[PDB]
Amino acid sequence: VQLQQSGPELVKPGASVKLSCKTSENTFTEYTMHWVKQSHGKSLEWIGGIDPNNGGTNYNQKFKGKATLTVDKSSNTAYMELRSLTSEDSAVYYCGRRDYYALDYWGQGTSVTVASAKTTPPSVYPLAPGSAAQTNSMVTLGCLVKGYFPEPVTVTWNSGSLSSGVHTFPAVLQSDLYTLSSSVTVPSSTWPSETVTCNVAHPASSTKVDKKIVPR
Amino acid sequence: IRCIGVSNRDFVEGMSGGTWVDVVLEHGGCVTVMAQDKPTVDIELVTTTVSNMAEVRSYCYEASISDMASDSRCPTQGEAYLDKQSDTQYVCKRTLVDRGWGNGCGLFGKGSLVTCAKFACSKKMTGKSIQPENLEYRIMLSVHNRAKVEITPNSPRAEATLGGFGSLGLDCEPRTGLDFSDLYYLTMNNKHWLVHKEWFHDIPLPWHAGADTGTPHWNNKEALVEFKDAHAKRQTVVVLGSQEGAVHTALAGALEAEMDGAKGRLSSGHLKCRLKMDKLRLKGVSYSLCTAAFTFTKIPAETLHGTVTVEVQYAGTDGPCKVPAQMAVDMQTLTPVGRLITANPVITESTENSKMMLELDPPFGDSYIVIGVGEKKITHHWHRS
Amino acid sequence: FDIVMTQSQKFMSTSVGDRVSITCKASQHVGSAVAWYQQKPGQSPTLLIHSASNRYTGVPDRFTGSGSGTDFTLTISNIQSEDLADYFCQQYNSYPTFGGGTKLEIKRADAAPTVSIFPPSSEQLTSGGASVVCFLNNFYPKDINVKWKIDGSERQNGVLNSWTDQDSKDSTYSMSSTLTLTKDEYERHNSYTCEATHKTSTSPIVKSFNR
Repeated sequence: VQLQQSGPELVKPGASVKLSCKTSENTFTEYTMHWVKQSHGKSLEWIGGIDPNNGGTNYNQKFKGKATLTVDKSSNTAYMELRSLTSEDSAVYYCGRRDYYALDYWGQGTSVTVASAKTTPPSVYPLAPGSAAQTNSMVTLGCLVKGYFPEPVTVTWNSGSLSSGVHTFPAVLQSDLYTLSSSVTVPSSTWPSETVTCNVAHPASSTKVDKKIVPR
Repeated sequence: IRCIGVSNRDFVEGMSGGTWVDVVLEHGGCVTVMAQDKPTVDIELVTTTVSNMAEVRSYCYEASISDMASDSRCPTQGEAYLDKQSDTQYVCKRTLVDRGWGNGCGLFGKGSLVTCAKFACSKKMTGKSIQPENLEYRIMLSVHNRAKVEITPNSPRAEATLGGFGSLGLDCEPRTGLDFSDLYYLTMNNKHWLVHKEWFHDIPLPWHAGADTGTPHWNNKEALVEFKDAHAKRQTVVVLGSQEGAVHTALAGALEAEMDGAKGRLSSGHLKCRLKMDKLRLKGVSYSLCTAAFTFTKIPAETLHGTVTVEVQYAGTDGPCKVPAQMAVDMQTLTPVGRLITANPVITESTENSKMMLELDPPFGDSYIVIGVGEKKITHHWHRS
Repeated sequence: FDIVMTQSQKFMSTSVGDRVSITCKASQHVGSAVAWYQQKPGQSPTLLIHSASNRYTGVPDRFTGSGSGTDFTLTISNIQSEDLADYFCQQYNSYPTFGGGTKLEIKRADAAPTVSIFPPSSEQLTSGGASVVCFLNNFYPKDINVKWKIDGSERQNGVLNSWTDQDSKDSTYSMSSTLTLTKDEYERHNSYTCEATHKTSTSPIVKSFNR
């Protein structure tokens, strides 16, 4: 990933938003930057492109007026500005770079949520086994991310150290509140006899939180 | 005998003693100009030439295609340009092409493209002009032997000598005579033509001005060069093949011309002349009159101009002698009425039975032609109109 | 104009070591200006094949592109677990257009769910909230029924179910259930249970806890 995109956005319907993408760790200005919308139903869609030299744009007719691509040469930072947004503008916006062929390199994308609703931070709860552990040769711990808005949230385990038997379930909206959980599988010898921490982050509401799993 | 079977003739008369006649002269004709106590004379304008014909133009009818390029740009990248664009030996064609991630461009749109090629000429045909300075008239003068002269507008004075008849002087040129102000001498391969100026100036082929020297500079080179179907960076160039037949079909009419060699002959004339024949001397009015007899070896036939040709045969050692030949209505006796076209005729072969032709101009109505004198003389009746 | 790229297969199934051939049909002639894209769930798309049959760097020869004119086929041989993703086509002859997408599902053995149940955290009850969580990790097939029992009696309301995508290793399905209740309502009972019925067992796999 030679492309760093901006974080997610929450935008009130009507408002405009400017997304960013950055590149280039060497002097090679002969490439192009393009933008791709991924709406739900995982359907891809080309929005437009731009040469970071002369600034030559090129928009998809569908996005004429809606999108405006601008480039910052020296910083190697491409920008895409949307305007007068609706709920059908709410989607994942990827940025891509062409060096030789088609879409050669993709960013992780910027989740754009266009809605008139307050940004709510997630409640985080540890999930240890309950009454009578009944210790098998293995054990499973959980991390509960409840009642937040909006998506996305990132959940890892022990800052990434644990990343084998790990499952992050898709979020489920309920009464304008997203909620998800995450399971992790580890050997019984190393729990509770060790430290297991889940890392929850919610960029939309500026949030880092790490609850550890504890029996009691 | 001259002007015997020639169609376009003109038996124009003359003054006796005063040596000035109006002599129009056409290509492939005759002007039987008789005179006084001088031999009758035939002036015929046979040739009309033109040397030093300067080239006005040259059209290429078979072209050769040489080294070619193709400069292309991406959209929003400006216009393209090749090395030999300003090069006058090159023909070029700019266009806009589909550009995208397929060809080798980051952006989609219409990118610039310019294609050039070097022009050569395999076969060209040439149009040359006709100046009155060029023109030159070769003219024949016969006793009605025959000397030939040449009048160049730069030297309109000539003098021919004919046997024991002395000499004929000649002075002509009517400024711009049959003036070819228009009319081009168009030589193709090796076949020639006389075409009209306008038709020549409007020919759908490449062309340059004068001669050559160091590579001409054809204009309208895209008459034989077609730029076909671009791609992104490659647009094709094609020559149209030889165009000899295409010209042949268009030139099925134009008054063809012949030449030899580099001097071009044209079938046209007109030339006003004023000649002098003081140094003309019959031959010998010292010949003695023919004493023997004759014979109508050919029956006295009429010309188309009204004169009569008559053929005799002389049985006598006497020759060279003067032929007694006249016409009469009286017949008794015995003055002449009409005139001789073949004035003061003479048998010159010595022995033996020597033939001779004569042309005479009979009076209107009945008359009798007389060949010989007194006893054993020939007579023949003849009516006129 | 715009150029429709059509993939008739919304979904497509296979097992490990088999071969699959996804078909992309361009409505108009695009020559060899076609690319393919793999996108694993959660990750961003990646270039696989370009030029219509030439594969991109890193890509194993298991992935073979082909086709010209209007029809292009992406063929994956010796399919592995990690191959599960969405596969997209894309013409770049004219204005870029993508295919609808084709999800590659993997089929395998039938496996039992690893059920795990946890009471509401002490931190949560302090806020009047109480959610009981029931995990069911790595079963097969996907279809699975889970029933919440509080003191014997079923509870159909206050439950949230979420299924993960098919895993990149075992290619199984881990699903999650979450019975959300008030601290008051929660404390009025003692037993708590989740009943997981599945094809791998005639009797429901049952996990519980008390107070």
